[PDB]
Amino acid sequence: VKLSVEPVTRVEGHGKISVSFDDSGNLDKVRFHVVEVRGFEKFLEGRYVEDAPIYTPRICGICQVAHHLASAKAVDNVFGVKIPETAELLRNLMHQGATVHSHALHFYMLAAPDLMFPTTDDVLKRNLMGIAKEHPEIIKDAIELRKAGQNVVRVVGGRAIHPVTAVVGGQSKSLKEEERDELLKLSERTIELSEKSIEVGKKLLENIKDEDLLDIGYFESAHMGMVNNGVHDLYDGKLRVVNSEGKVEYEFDPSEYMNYIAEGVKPYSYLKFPYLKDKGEEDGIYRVNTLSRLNVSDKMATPLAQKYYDEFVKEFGKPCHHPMLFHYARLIELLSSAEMVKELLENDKIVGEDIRAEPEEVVGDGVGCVEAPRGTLIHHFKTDDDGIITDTNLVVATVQNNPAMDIGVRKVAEKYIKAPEDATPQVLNYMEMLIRAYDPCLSCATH
Amino acid sequence: EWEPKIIGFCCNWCTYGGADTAGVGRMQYPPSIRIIRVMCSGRIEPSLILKAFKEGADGVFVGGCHLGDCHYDSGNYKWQRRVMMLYELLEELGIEKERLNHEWISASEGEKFQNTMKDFYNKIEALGPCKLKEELDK
Amino acid sequence: VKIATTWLGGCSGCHISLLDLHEELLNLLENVELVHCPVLMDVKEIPDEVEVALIEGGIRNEENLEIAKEMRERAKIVIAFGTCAAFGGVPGLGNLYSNDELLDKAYKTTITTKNDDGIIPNEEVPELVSRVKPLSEVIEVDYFIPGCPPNPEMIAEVVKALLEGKEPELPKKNLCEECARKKSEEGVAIETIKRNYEGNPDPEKCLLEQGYICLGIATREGCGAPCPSSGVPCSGCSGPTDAVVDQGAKMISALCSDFGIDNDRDVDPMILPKSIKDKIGSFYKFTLPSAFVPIRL
Ligand code: NFU
Ligand code: SF4
Ligand code: SF4
Ligand code: SF4
Ligand code: FES
Ligand SMILES: [Fe+3]
Repeated sequence: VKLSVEPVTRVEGHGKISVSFDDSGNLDKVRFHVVEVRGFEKFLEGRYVEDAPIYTPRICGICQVAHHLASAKAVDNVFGVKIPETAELLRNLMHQGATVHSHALHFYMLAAPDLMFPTTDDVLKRNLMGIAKEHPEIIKDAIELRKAGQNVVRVVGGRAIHPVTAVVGGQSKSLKEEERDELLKLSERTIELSEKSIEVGKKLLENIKDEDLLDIGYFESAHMGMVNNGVHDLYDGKLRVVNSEGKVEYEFDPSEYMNYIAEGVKPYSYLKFPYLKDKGEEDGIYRVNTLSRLNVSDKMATPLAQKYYDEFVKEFGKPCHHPMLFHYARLIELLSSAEMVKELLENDKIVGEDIRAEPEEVVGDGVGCVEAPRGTLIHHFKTDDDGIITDTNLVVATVQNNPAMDIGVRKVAEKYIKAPEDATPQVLNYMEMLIRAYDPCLSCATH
Repeated sequence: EWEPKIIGFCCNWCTYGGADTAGVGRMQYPPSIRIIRVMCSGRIEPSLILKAFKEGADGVFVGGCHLGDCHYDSGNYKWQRRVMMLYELLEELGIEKERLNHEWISASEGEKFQNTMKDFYNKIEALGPCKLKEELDK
Repeated sequence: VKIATTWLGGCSGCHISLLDLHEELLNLLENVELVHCPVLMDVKEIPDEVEVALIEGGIRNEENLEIAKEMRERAKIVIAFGTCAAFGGVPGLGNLYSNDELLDKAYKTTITTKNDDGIIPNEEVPELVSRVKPLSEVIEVDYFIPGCPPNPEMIAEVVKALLEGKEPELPKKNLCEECARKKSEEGVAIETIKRNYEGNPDPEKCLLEQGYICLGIATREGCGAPCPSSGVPCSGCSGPTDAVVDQGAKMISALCSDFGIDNDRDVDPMILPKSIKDKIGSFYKFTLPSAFVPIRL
């Protein structure tokens, strides 16, 4: 007997879950397959290095901002140029708005249908249209969060999807005072909605515990996230790694990532299986984004977010390993990012005119890293004296959660499936719920 | 067995005239080329050249007035600037720079056109067929 | 009206842009009957009887080809949604390399990859097709919405027209129209070609006249020209106009014509090719698969 969940829905990209059985009717093999690959790492070769922030955003339509900046940072390291402070704050303001748009998107349009209707048979109800019918307020508020988030990106980045302002030496355009004022007025309303989102998440995750689904795909593992003096930071900092007990195993500058991260390959999926180089394929399994970032962080950079995080630490502890609690963590980050948008707009340097810096001589190596909504994102570029890309390497957020997703789905089937008959529509959906919890961007992850 | 497929673009006032001069004088040359008439060499652009290759062309030739003798005064200077980029773009596309040939032949230069046609055929014949249409139909 | 959507070799940007309709998305969903959409609903199989289909992405692998053929039979009207589906998009650049090269890089030569066996995923995953191909190259396409991604309002307009029973009409002009940058009355003249990092551009003057390769001239309008308005050249994400088959070829023709026009008879024609180190990536960023020569041999 062989069943297949293809395609997995309410996830970015193409993926499938296979559930096989032996002749005796016992659960045999449960795998998570990614059936897509475009190969950017190779075609980027021969292109202009300054054009990388134009091509990489096209890796994914949800987190394009993260790739734009990630490449920008890499390009800024190819040419030995340090960008001005105004350009750092602008790029960051862009990154924070994109997170708000991303987190809002996943939680409300991809996760919520299951968190609201965990035991439903009607597929036409398990979606945003179904939520909007019984709860229009929830979807309208979600839309407003995205509208606000994408607005920030459109203004700073130039385009809501695939921005174009992060150039060599900084930004191509400065934020005007009129634009800043309008954005600052709207930022308060974005924070309000993010606080309300956490409350909605609390309600929905209680309904999940009431059906005993908070422990689906559970497993203990290491966790990775970027921190600035220990504080949670998605734009700049060093990459911290903590073990399943919470002890800091590593802390390094993204430029040294090839000495800490390794990527394995299995024949059943186009998505690789990374791990901690030293620890190995089994001992070195780690996770990224939302919770992983909260786990490695001592505290949140914003005050309203810190409060919810403190309450969360008292209730679940550090480090938390529950996959389903990544949704909660995502909402804490949604608030923190919304708060950071207001914080950055208040800084008078954002509207400064010293946005660009003339590039220096071309240096062969260039590494750029940022915490994309779905995890640590590293863009590494190697070029020739003219600045033409010779070799590239991308370690995109979600790939780092592939083992966790392959293991998680296996533990769901182990908990609910014993025979082919047990694999019912609701049960099979539980396996996708585990996948969904990590907010997977499959196109992103394979690149 | 295999005979190259060459396409020609010739300005009405000079190369097309030179092509006619070669015919009248019985100046024999290979039967690979198929000339397309245009009024000026300036009418030729990358799209027509690339289109030819896609269709199955092993060779593409462009003829015009000598620099300074354009019936339209400065049409050939624009085409000259276009063909130089094109040459290198073709290399980037894995198409040999030598499969594209541009010359300046006058209305009475029938002897030059005859010899340009002999040379270009020998070049394309040596290079062998262009496998672009072979790979696209796959 | 049963509307359905799907994705192929794209990035999901077109779907995100559909969501960028915001409040109007709900209004649209009350007018249409969304029967299949992998990113929003759990309807796994493409249902029978679909009036309109919005297919995102080009043909990158074998499953994409099957889905295209499947959706084409189930849908009365098929729409190549976005630049990747209409012209091939950015992934198209992979046509400059063999699939074996594309795969060996991602699964073997990458600095952080550890593949001692030296294997390429082949189990349960589809094979890559010879080259990235636009949707129209494998199935009959009725209409298309260009843009990487198309702006939300444009997506509404097209869908709205079909619901009404009318025929959708795309803008025909090239980008300079919407572009607010000042053009010289005498015409365009280019002196030297500068890379996007070379220099500090003037915010008022046309970027092409300043020496930067701006594809607005060879690109269909509709987007509102956000790139030049933001300080960078247009990269031609919307693709060409209805009267232009190959965007790169035309962009070059134009660029060469005006380069050194004020010294037309005596300007060196070798300055331009020597200046541009990467020609394909400068003119065929989003349209290589739709070009006359869409691959590197
Ligand atoms: N967030 C995000 Fe991307 Ni669609 C992923 N996974 C990038 O780094
Ligand atoms: S077109 Fe531009 S946007 Fe629409 S999918 Fe291909 S890439 Fe993402
Ligand atoms: S910038 Fe690109 S678009 Fe705006 S005008 Fe100069 S050319 Fe036309
Ligand atoms: S400007 Fe050129 S690039 Fe920027 S969007 Fe409109 S078209 Fe795509
Ligand atoms: S007329 Fe033949 S060159 Fe212009
Ligand atoms: Fe990679």
